[PDB]
Amino acid sequence: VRLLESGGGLVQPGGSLKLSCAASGFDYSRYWMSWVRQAPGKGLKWIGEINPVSSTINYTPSLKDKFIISRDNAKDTLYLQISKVRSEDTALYYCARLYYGYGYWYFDVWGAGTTVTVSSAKTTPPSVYPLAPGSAAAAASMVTLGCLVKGYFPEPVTVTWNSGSLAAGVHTFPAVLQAALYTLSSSVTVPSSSWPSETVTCNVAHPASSTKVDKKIVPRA
Amino acid sequence: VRLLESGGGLVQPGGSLKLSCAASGFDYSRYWMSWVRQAPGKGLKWIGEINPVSSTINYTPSLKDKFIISRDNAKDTLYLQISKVRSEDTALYYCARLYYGYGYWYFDVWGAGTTVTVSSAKTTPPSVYPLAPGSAAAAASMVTLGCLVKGYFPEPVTVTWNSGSLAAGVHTFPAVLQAALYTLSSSVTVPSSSWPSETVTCNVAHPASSTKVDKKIVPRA
Amino acid sequence: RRRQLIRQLLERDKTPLAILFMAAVVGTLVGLAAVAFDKGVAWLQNQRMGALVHTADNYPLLLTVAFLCSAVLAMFGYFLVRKYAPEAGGSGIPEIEGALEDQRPVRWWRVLPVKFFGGLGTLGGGMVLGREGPTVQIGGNIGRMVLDIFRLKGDEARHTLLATGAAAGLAAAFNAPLAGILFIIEEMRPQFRYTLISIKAVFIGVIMSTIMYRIFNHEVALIDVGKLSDAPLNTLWLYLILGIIFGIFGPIFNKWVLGMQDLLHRVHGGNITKWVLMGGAIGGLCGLLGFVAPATSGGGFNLIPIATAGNFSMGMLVFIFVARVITTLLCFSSGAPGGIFAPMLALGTVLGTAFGMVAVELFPQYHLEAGTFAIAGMGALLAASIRAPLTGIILVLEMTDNYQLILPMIITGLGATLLAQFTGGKPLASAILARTLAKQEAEQ
Amino acid sequence: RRQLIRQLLERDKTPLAILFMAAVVGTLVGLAAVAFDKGVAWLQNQRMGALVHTADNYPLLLTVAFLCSAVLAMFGYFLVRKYAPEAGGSGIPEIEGALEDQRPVRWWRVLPVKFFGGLGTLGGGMVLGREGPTVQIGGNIGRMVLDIFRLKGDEARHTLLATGAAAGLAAAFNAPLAGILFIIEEMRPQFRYTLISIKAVFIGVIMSTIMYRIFNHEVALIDVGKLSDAPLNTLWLYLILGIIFGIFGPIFNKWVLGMQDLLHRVHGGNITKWVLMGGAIGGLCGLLGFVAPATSGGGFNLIPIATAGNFSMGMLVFIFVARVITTLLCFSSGAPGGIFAPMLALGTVLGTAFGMVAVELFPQYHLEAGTFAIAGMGALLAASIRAPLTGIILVLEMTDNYQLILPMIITGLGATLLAQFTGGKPLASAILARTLAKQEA
Amino acid sequence: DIVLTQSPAIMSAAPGDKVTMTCSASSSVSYIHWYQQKSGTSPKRWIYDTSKLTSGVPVRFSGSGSGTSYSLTINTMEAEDAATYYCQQWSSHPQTFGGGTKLEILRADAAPTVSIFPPSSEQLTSGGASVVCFLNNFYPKDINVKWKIDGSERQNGVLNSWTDQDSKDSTYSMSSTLTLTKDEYERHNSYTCEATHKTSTSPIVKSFNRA
Amino acid sequence: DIVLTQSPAIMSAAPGDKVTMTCSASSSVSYIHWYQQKSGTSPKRWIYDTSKLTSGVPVRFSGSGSGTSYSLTINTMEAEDAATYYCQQWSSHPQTFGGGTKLEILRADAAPTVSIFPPSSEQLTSGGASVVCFLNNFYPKDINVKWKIDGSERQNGVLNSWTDQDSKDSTYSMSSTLTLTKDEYERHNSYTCEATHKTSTSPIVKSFNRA
Ligand SMILES: [Br-]
Ligand SMILES: [Br-]
Repeated sequence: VRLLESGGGLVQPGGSLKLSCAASGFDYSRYWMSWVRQAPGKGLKWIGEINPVSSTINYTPSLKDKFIISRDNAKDTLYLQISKVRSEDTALYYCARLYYGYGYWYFDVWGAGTTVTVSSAKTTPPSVYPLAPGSAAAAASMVTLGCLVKGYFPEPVTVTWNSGSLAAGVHTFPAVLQAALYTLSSSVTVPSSSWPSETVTCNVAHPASSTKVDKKIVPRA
Repeated sequence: VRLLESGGGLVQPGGSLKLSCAASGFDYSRYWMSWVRQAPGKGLKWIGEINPVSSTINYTPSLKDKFIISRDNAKDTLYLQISKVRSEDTALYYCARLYYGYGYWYFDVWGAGTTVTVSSAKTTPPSVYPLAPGSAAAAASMVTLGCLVKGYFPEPVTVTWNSGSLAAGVHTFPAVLQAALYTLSSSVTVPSSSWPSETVTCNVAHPASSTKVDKKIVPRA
Repeated sequence: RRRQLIRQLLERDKTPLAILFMAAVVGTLVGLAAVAFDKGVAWLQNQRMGALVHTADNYPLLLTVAFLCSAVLAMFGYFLVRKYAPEAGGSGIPEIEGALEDQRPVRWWRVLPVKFFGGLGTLGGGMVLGREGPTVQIGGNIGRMVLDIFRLKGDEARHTLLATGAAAGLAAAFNAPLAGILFIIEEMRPQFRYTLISIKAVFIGVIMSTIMYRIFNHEVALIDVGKLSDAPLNTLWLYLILGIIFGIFGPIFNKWVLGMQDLLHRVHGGNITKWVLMGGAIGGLCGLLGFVAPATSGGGFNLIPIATAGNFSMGMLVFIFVARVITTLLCFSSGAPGGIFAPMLALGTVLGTAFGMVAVELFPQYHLEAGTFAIAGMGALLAASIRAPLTGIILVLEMTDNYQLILPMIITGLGATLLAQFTGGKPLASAILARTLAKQEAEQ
Repeated sequence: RRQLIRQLLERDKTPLAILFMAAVVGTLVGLAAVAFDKGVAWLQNQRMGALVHTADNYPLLLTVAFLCSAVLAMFGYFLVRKYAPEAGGSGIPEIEGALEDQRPVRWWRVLPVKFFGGLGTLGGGMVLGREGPTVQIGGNIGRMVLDIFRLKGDEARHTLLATGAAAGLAAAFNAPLAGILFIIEEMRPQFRYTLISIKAVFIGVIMSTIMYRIFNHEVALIDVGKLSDAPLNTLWLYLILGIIFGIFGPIFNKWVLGMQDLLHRVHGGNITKWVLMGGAIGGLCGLLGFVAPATSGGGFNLIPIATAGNFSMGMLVFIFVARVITTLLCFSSGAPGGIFAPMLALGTVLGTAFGMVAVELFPQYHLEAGTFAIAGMGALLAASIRAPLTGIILVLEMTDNYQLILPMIITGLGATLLAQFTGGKPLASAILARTLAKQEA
Repeated sequence: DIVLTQSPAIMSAAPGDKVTMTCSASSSVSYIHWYQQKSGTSPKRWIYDTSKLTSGVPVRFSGSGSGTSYSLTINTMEAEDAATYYCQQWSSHPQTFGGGTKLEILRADAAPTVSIFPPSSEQLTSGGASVVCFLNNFYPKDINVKWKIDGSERQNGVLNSWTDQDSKDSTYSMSSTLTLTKDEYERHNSYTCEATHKTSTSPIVKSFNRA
Repeated sequence: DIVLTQSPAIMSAAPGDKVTMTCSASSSVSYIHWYQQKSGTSPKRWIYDTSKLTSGVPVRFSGSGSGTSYSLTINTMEAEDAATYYCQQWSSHPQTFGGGTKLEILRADAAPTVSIFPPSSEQLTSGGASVVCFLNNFYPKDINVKWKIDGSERQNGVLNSWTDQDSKDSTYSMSSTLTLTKDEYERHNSYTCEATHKTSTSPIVKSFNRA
């Protein structure tokens, strides 16, 4: 059983968006479907629920048309509309299949999630900068490299070293927002014999702005 | 309930094409599905059936893998693979939902059909020409207009007037085959007050080449 | 007595080949009859809604022919009863119960033509009565007829062929084979003494009639509700409460049907003319309502699929219930040919839905479908008035085909029967026999 | 006449004490049936765990399977032979007699002997159902509450005995209606009027079912899914299948009776030769519960596989013949455990076989063997123990294919009819007739 | 496999007539079905199990027969019944169909409406020149079209095409298409279309002149 | 609505340990459920109805409680037990989740492997200057970073970012980035990066000189 939810991303405050959830692996009928959102670094909160015949739709103690949950059993998909979107609605949105044991219901199977960002800020590509050890660095056992991905919006960026082949000793720190732009840094610690005698490339993708960059780390002269 | 079979058209002698019938409006399980064909001008020959769980597939007296009837309950779809296609396989192919009364089974709901033309010819989109009355028209009560559809292969084409809002008083003449190309015309009859004061358009569709031509009948200059 | 048991145990389940074969021809005939009756009633209802087209422009004249068609057919029904067969009145289940107890005559030469054509009229006018009444009784007489025609002798044959007829009768009235057998071995049978009824023979009868019914009623169920939701364990207690509610109501509905028999008996005083006229009056009112608010009239099989689906409003449900109670009492208690069995299923559906709705809004954490409560309460009124739960529960289970609701249905059914007892209520079919049987003594 | 008018107005008036004492029986029967079902599964699990730790060396694990099942069988046969000989075999015939006041209900003995004894035979993986245990244990529990609360009367003694055995069958199949219908078709004193209150039986059946569901909800004993429908021009096939069940029904009755006799010679009544032979049969079952698991065990696991038509024609014949053997051995030997369940599995296998034949002979009926499987499933029950009505409703409650009712009824009836016309007798009554006629001789 | 043969291959009757068509079988059959296929549509389950009517089939239709002979009967036929009626058995595997009975309608006369059409300017910018001439809504279907270029008769390159009988009015229609080259078409002036039909002794003529 | 409050907000325990996390309710609840959310993946159903294990959950996991105070329990904690556990009720509508309990693998202390980096020559070609300082692989997560420009302390334009516990050693990393304007960066020379950790009383200094 898989729940694949789409429709997330960047919206302007006061706008609206239609989150979708396509299902595969089970009879989508017979099953109650539900939406649960998780605010960044916060708890899980129940949005609403809908029964198989759509004859019952219940939402959390919230505003009149703030949430509009519907479903189409013919496409096996669950929808959610958020109206007049504010900074509160910035969250990770899971659709879930509902079931029960004795009859006190539980959230049976969850989906991957979609991240809704509610901000006036403009979609902006990142700048990729290589961080090579200084012209005074004492080359030990391990040599730490890295690259700075600064001034992008919105999340996410994906950083991979040597097209993912260099998978150990990697540290992609969480991005930090400032003046409506994100900034993160990634660190790859390789052996001292591994660099600079071998090419360590940092790869950054920011799909929001169609940005794909491979910045090479060369030693400082 | 509606069965909408497709995937047919032009195939080279000895080749192989896969017909798909997409079902909707009824639980596609529980139901045995069948294929029946009708060669031009002639009658009905049963091809084969398949039960819901795919555990029984019976064919008409054929050969090896001449026909391969399969189904995918997940997509609500029936399939028919024809191999080493000869000129007898040139026909209209119906997917039929099977059911019974006292127990002796019948063909319950029939699909629209897809046409398979076995030939070495080339797929050619039609030329659509507006047939408006000569500048010396004695425009009486009703005015007869038409559009000429020539130089297409294979069959068929679907002529409708003004997306079909104009149904009454239309004649579409059966195609005539000359120099390995088909030619047909369609004649609509409207009130003289309805034209040229209002738009009269013929909509010719040739699914094989995926062409649709919307010709607007203009009075002669 | 141990040695006799050993003799008996070795001779168990051995029904004479004559009885078995005769039970076969009983079922066959009951089936054909119940098919003919069902087709005849559907034709008269069709002619009646055929005239409301010829007079669809004149609304007063429309309401007139809606009354006058049902009246004339009720009158004809009430008459054939009063003039030719007083026994063929009401349901007829209590009459055939008396026949199995050897206290009533099974005058088939009289009842067969009366109950058939009489019921045809009352049901055909769309009065609030079922087929059970006619078909079970007619069934019992068909079994008696072929006992007399073939001159079959002995306690086994007379009891068995009388029971198999009744069974085939109910089984054709609901397309519910098991219910017919379960009706016999819980309700029809003599309840206080041993009886020589061959259950195996009852079966054959029930089978043939079910087969006969299925020859002419293929591909249309009487009640199609489709697979409802499941019932979680923490929900069960709510069906027990539904039981208790039906449990206090079961005996109260019996007092009304018994009292209304007495209250309407004054209006005609047992006179043929005043009865037939009161009879047409009630009938006509049903044909009128069988247009202006059809939920209040007719058998009751049509609103069951609707009410379960939750397509009625809480306002409308309450209206349906009250108006159906009034129309059920006016038709059955009046002594028209026809069963109270089917309308009792329709009433329980309504009341069950109403509870279910109240249950849904009160308990969102249970994820209730008012329709599961509609089904649990469907045969619950049969389990509190008639006092035949194991008949009702299986009767429902065969028509609604929602086995996953087996516990809620039992729990409601049993809840109905326990409170039906504890509030001093009496099995409606026995209570009617014990009044007709007592009236057979009191006038001596 | 006036007697009847007095009776009718007093119809369905069960004394509240009986009703309340009914509720207490089902509860106790349910929970015990739950615990019995947990223990047998527990012991089966251990046997699979021992096979894992000696997974290498083929003749080594074939021995530990034998010895695990032999030891546990021996424990059962012993507990029965040493403390309660009446608790051997099914127990259904024993309780039937108890309702006829022709047998005693020694609960202080039977309860622990049948519980722990069955645990042995069932847990070892012998061809025996849970009914035997649960039905008997059920009645005995209903007797316990009679004695403990000193309830007086024929009614109270018959009723609390009946509800117990009903609730017993209920929690043995998750089938409430089947339990109730079992009491009023087979269990009740068959030839005279009895004071068994149906209302009280119900209440008891409810409780044990609720008790079973509180532990075993969300998993059914047999899942088959929704099968196809059965057109009218097909019904005659179900009559023929019933006729085949009609002739085999009594022939299987003979063997179970005769094999009870032939296995009595091997021990001659000796507690030691009995235990050692019973351990040899039990051992054979655990050994076969590895080399061909569909020939051994309860048989509930193969039904779904049979109904789906997953077995071939040969594989079905084998499974049938082998299961004819293994069923007799375990039941006829007087091991604690029902023949009820193994007869279901025999019915499915034979049914599927007939359906497979049917499918190819008539491609125009668009058959699915699995439908004949379900119609044949309780057909043996209709032809051997001769309770068709209980049999039909038992299948209906476990398979849930109500659209197959006519096929189910026609086959079931066609069994009980030809079982009557070929001399056959209700197997559970014949065993009672044996036990009573051996008593007064 | 059972060979079903349908008695009349093509039959013609006027509305009000009682119409019986027959489906005869090589071996013995039971509960045979019937299908209506109107011109240009998919078959529709008409009668099934010998004599049952599918939901929507008017009660003017009825079916009967047993063993080898079976018949679909229309009691008082109507013009809208103009179809081809296939029978089908499945009492013996594999199922098999009939040849068909093409029911045709007999109505009163109806004179053809002739409409002449000059080669469109788009077709002339392509080297072709197809002069079209529609004859619409005539009965009976017997018609004779005649092409005269500058009074002189033409018979080369002409293509004719008739429709089936109409489902509601019961009239046929025809299209005549004189195809020429661009140069061949332009080197004349008078184009006429002569339609001779039962309804008229003197042929209905429609013509255009390029100038 | 009912408010669930999970006792340990963040907790650490070594592999092979009796782990006990509470979930106290505001009002009265029954048959709560527990969900395991690992870093970067969907929440999964773990324990349901106070104690029942989901198909897949190891038997080291257990649950118990009643009325107002429940608990998830792990007998012999493992490495693959590191995650955030969410209790959730639905005995009273609307359903509510707990704040979450983050279970982390406790380990032996480790000193931060400090690396300092000069602003890239590509970034300077844009008027910006970010001085990056990686503090990699330490335990516990508690650390203090301090920047010194020309020996003098700086607190403005610093951005600190910790990773979640690593899945190969269960240590924490941290990055400190000092953002300056090209002009501000070029009027200074010494840039030091002081990491203050529990491992050493004297802080690990890492610096570079522009000259
Ligand atoms: Br009555
Ligand atoms: Br036994």
